[PDB]
Amino acid sequence: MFKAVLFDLNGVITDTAEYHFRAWKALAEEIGINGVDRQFNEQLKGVSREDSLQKILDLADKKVSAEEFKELAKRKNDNYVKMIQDVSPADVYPGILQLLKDLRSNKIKIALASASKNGPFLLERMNLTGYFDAIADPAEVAASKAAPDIFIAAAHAVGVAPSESIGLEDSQAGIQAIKDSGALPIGVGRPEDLGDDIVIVPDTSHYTLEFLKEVWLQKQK
Amino acid sequence: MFKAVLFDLNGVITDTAEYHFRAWKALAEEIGINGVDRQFNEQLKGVSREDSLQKILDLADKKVSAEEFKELAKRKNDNYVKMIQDVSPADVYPGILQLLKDLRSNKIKIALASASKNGPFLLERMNLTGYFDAIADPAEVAASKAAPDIFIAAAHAVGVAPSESIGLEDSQAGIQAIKDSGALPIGVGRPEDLGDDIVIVPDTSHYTLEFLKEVWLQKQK
Ligand SMILES: O=P(O)(O)OC[C@H]1O[C@@H](OP(=O)(O)O)[C@H](O)[C@@H](O)[C@@H]1O
Ligand SMILES: O=P(O)(O)OC[C@H]1O[C@@H](OP(=O)(O)O)[C@H](O)[C@@H](O)[C@@H]1O
Ligand SMILES: [Mg+2]
Ligand SMILES: [Mg+2]
Ligand SMILES: [Mg+2]
Ligand SMILES: [Mg+2]
Ligand SMILES: [Mg+2]
Ligand SMILES: [Mg+2]
Ligand code: NA
Repeated sequence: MFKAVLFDLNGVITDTAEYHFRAWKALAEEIGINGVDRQFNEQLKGVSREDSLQKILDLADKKVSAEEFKELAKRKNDNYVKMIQDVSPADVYPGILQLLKDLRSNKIKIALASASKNGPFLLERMNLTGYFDAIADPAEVAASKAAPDIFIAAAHAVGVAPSESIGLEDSQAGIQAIKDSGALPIGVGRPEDLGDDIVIVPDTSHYTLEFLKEVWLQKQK
Repeated sequence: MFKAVLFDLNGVITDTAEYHFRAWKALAEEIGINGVDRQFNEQLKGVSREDSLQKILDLADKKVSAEEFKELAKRKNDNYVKMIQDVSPADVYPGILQLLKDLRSNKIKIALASASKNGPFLLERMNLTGYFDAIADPAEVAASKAAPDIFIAAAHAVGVAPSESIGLEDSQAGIQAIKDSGALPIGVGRPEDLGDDIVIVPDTSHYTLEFLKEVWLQKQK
């Protein structure tokens, strides 16, 4: 059986996309960039902080010094962190708490494989820390948006190979990253967005242990 | 007693999966899409031609016009049709010819409920057409994945309700389709693929009239 589930954070466990967006938008407007709208923001979902800033600078044909780049990312992060102070257990997505309980009861490892360096604080705000066996640290691994390294690290952090794991993602690039890791992806979202080459569910209420096991068994030949 | 048996084609009466696979892989290579391997191909079984092409495009997040999509499906089908020109009566799966004889002699209706538009040609190549009371036409009803409509149409084409029928399938989604139609499914293959809540035989040599009768009786209580 799969020995671990590797969880995305934003779009799976909860979603703080609106606050990421608002913080990026506010930063962009401050530095004279006006194109950071919700459509553009779709290109930032799932993407590292630094690659997100780079996409925003690129949009505006803007270039800044290394020092200024760090300052800008920090400014956005400080605003984001202010905005997520009131995240609570009520923000856990539908079905997720029960899934975590069931995985734990079945001694299946639970690892966070989020791009977000704010993951630990968010899990604490949601009272989920006790379920997580490990959190892969995005500062420690390759962080391009389709890079498999965060998923590989999450599996390894709980003593298992990606080949022995399921990964849950909302991002197209994250699904590709899971494939490249060797883990089995199960996406959450619409076919129009994620495609049909992997198993997807419409929303997290469909992520049950029974469903994960059914998919796993079918996919292991 | 049941009044009809609704037969899948590929994986039940014969299997042309290898030729479907080779034709899709050739098409994918022409358009520069990687990932159409034998493992991926498992998810194309019981899927319509168009839904199969969509999955392949989705491997690469490729988008095409409606005309381009039609052209690609046509090119794959042309290649597939060439590759099945040598199908013969020796390709009929084990036990199937005797089952057809026994059903006919017991005045049980026989209908094809395949997703494949190439079904009639294949039955002719195998010298089986005369055993079939009807062929449900997957160009005229929904027939991909878990669509019950192809099974409903097959039953109706021989004057019976699905509730009066057994359906035979090798695909998990096709088993679901049979269940949703109201017919009694009997799968062939792995429980790991098809489920633990229907009768499954390991291979088609187990599909005998006596066995179908025993299952029908057992499932009526
Ligand atoms: O390090 P941080 O600035 O907190 O977040 C990094 C990224 O985390 C991602 O989380 P996920 O991969 O969806 O869980 C978000 O989707 C993305 O919008 C964000 O830029
Ligand atoms: O219309 P065509 O391109 O000839 O075939 C459509 C589909 O027929 C299905 O037949 P079945 O449902 O297993 O008998 C095959 O399993 C599937 O792989 C194929 O794509
Ligand atoms: Mg996400
Ligand atoms: Mg992610
Ligand atoms: Mg609140
Ligand atoms: Mg089949
Ligand atoms: Mg079928
Ligand atoms: Mg031959
Ligand atoms: Na923990």
